[PDB]
Amino acid sequence: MQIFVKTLTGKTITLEVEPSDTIENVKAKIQDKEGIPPDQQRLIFAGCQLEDGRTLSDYNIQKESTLHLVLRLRGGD
Amino acid sequence: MQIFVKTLTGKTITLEVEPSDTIENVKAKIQDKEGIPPDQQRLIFAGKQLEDGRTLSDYNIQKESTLHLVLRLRGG
Amino acid sequence: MQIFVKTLTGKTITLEVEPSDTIENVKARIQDKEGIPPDQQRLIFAGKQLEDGRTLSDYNIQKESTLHLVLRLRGG
Amino acid sequence: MSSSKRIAKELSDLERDPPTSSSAGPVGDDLYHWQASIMGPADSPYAGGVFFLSIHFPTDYPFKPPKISFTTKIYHPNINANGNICLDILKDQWSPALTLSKVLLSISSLLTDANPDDPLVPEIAHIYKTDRPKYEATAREWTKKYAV
Amino acid sequence: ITGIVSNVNSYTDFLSQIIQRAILEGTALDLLNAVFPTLLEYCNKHVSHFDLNESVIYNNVLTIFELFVTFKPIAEIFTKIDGFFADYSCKPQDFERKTILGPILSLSPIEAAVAIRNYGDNLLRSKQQTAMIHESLQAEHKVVIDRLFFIVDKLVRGSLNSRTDMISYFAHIANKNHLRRADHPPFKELSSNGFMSNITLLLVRFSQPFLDISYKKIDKIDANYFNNPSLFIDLSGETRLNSDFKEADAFYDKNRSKPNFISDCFFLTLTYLHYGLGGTLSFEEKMGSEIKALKEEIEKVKKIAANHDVFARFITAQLSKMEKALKTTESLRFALQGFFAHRSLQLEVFDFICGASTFLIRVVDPEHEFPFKQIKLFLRAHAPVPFKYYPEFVVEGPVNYSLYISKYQTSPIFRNPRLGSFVEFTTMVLRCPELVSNPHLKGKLVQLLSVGAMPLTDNSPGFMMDIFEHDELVNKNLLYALLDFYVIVEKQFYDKFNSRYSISIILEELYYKIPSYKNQLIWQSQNNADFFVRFVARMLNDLTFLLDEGLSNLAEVHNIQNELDNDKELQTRLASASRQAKSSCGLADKSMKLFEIYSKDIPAAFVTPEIVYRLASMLNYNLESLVGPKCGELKVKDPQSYSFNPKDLLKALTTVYINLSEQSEFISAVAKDERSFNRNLFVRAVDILGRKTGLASPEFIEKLLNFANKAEEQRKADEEEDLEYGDVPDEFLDPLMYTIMKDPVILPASKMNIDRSTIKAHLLSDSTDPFNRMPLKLEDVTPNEELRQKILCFKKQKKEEA
Repeated sequence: MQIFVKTLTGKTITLEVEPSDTIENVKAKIQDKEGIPPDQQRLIFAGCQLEDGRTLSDYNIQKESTLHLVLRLRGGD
Repeated sequence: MQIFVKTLTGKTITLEVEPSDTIENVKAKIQDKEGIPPDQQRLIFAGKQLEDGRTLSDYNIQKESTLHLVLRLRGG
Repeated sequence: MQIFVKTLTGKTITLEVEPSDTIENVKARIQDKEGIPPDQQRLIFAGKQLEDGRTLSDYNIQKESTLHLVLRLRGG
Repeated sequence: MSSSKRIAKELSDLERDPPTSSSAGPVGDDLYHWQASIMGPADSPYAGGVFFLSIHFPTDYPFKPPKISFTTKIYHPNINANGNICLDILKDQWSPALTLSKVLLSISSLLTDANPDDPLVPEIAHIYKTDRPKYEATAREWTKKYAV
Repeated sequence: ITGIVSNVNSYTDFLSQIIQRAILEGTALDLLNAVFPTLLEYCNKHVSHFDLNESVIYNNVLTIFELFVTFKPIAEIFTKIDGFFADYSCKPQDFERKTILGPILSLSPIEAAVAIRNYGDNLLRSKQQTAMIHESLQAEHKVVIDRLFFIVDKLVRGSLNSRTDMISYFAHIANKNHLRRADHPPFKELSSNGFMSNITLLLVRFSQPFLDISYKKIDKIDANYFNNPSLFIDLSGETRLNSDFKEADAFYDKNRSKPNFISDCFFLTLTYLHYGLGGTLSFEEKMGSEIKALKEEIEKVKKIAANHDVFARFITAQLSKMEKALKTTESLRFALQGFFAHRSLQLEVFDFICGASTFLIRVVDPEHEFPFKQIKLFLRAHAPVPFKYYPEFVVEGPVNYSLYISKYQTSPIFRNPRLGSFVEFTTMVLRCPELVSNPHLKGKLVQLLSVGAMPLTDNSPGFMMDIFEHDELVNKNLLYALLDFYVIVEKQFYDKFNSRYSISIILEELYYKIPSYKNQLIWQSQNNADFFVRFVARMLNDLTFLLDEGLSNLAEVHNIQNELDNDKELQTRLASASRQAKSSCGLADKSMKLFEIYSKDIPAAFVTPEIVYRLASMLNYNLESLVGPKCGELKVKDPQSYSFNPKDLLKALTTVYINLSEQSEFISAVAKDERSFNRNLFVRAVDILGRKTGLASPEFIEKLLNFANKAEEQRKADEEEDLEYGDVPDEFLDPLMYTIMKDPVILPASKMNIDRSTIKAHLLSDSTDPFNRMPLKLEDVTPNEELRQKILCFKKQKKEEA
């Protein structure tokens, strides 16, 4: 079962996940294909930020869902 | 105490309860067959909620009363 | 006798084998030297899928030949 | 035909029996943009604070939940800086028989209990599950700052 | 060695006999292993930067390679040179410095040093002066590419082992550079664009023979390539079209097949199109914003005085390093534009894309006879097996190229007769949702379709009209495919509307310029009303709140601007709200224009009872905002930037009314929408249109006023009927609508009375009982004739005094 993740640059990526997999598990897999450490990868679903300690079996279970990536940068003037 | 509860599709389960139980104790009687977390315990009884933290002696549940168990979609 | 096994990433490794050894024994040796579980491993010789229960002599594999190990695409 | 008379009768019912600690009404003569005012529960750090509500009724109110947002800034985990409320009956748990008075009572019940398993603000949610003395103090501090 | 490179034109005859000496002696490989590593050392150490700028040196290097490659006995064993293949732990950026083929393939004019040399001298050159700089280098780059092609092709035909060795060599480069598609890839750890662009061009030129205009050599490429596991292309982590990982693995296990070079090359060239030039174009597109960010950073520092000795020197050096970085960036952006504008190279890439589209359409064909015979026109299970297990780059690459490459007036896409091959593949993707389950790559394909159908500055038809007219497969089903994909884009949600924006342009242009599509529409509404009614409803639903979203976003932008009228996240959200406001304003105008042009010719589809009540409410709600203080008081700076022109939108809004003004149902529905109806609204609109001289005709205003008068007398009759029904019993009221029930039916769950329409609308959203949360269906209801008899009796009793 696979989910969609999208970014502010218009890049669409696919990612196969499991209900028992944690959110940090998804961040780690995205890190490999995106070069972004999980600490900067923030995900938006239904307008509410997710939690690292949670999994993918509580936020509105449904297949072919599409998450959004909000990129917070370590550094700010 | 024989109590009844029904899901969305119409399936119902039968088991025992006690007058001195709690709402989570009825919920503890729910995951023994299906396996749903106690945080998702939703009791729609005549248009008002049944709070999970309270005991059984406050929701006036009689013999063979039919409850309504719907899985939760919390978050947001 | 020694053989050469080539990976999708370009790793070239040697392995002492015998004509009557089972392919699963070869995968066990590959796991011993690299830690890749045998079920995940998938060997290709002469562009043909291999079988665990067969031997090297069954597939006419000469010594110092080239093998193509394809890691079966793991899920997420 | 579909929306006006329902809102009119719901307004008339609250006009007959106003809520004790709450008060709601339309903004001017625009029937589809109301305003509600509530007073915090005594058994809570939100007591003594008055909050106004921003209400936007959709064209299909009798079948879709309203869009209601807070106006006053409140130190609460389920309420963001935009005044949005993380509540259940404002979502797929909506029922056509529910009235706006019941929705305002549910707002007060949420203010009383403050369900933390819905983290609209992660920092306040972490604060509530670790030490009450800072959450309760900050709630009254921001009530004094804003809800006066 | 040094003198050999310096004077290769004199040693070309003396050393040739030395090379031939070892051919007959069988010891050629020793000298091959002795010379080429020495040449690599000379290019790396003795010359700090072996690039295109030193015209003397690489011309001699290419001459040496041409001298060596011609010999047939040498090219067959050329792959045994020490260091020919890279290391297993070799870094992706070290391919071009520790390989025999490395430095020579890196010869490209898009390098940083060449850009600094030929662009950094003057930064504000004119458009005419710009083309000369590019053309001074494009011809030389063509010679370099031709010579590299000549070398590599002779490596191909040298022997059977050489073609496998080179495919392995390219596979190891392709897999190490999968991060080129990333948002911020490690440019210092990945391969340069110049090293990979030449490689991408070489394989495309390799594809020229068996991608001929006869398309008869199309069978040389195996359509059954991905049934067997790939030994060169790493498919691990690569998304398939309409198959997940487990089904793909089992399909590898299912059906358990010899490798061939033609198919090995034809799918490696696509990988290089995607992860190569596909990443290069995304790298160049972000140059327009990084320069803007760096200019602000440099501007901020320039206002600071420098007194502290330790800090003043640091500040002075910070400005100089950023000046050099800005020089390099502005040189690179200008160099890449000229590289991309060279038509002699881009025509070949686009022709290859057309041939690959032909090949893909042949694969989709169940008879596999597409280039000769035309094809005839849940989702994953019914998808074709060969098509479903293919990866997702074979579509993403060409679409990214065509989207990016279309922004130039010098585009190869324009006036290319072979273009229609890609369009048939795009329409095929449009028709059947079984082919791809991904709606996002579909949105990119549709946006590319929107770009292709944009009218030019001279208002002439775009470069796609001829193919939309003169393609027998497209004109059969383009309309239905677009209408079907409009409603599925539904599956916050700040991106489901941009696809609707792209669909709107295509719909309006096709309705304008193509009368055959003007017949297919109307035929769609008259013989397939069920399909088209859903499209009408989907367009109507979003249009209610697009204006609300635009008004909220413009107010947000104004508030953020006044915040800075007194940190950078506020500017970021200003840009984010500006883009969403622009999208809202554009899509609302496109929806209204489509409504106008559709109510112009088929008003009968707009008067159905299932949309007539929604349409009047939506139109009235939109009208009140435009004529009310909300739009007037919102004074947006440069309204043409956001396409926010309520004056221009009001004309279409009123034309929607007058087009439907000849229907009594539409007149009645508007008068029954008390939510947003007022006779003064049209009176205000009269003066608003009068402000814009010549925008609205006097007869146009007269028709609008006649419609307003008819609606006003209709509502006066309605309120006359309303006043004669005063006090009413509570039992004759709908417990959810609080009105008199026309057709009261009994709920089986809660045993309460409800109107048929009320419960029908509720069940249209959820199949649950409003009163006790019990499951409920339309077939579970029970009519209440006894209560309707009393309703009639009470109505007649009230008629006894009226």
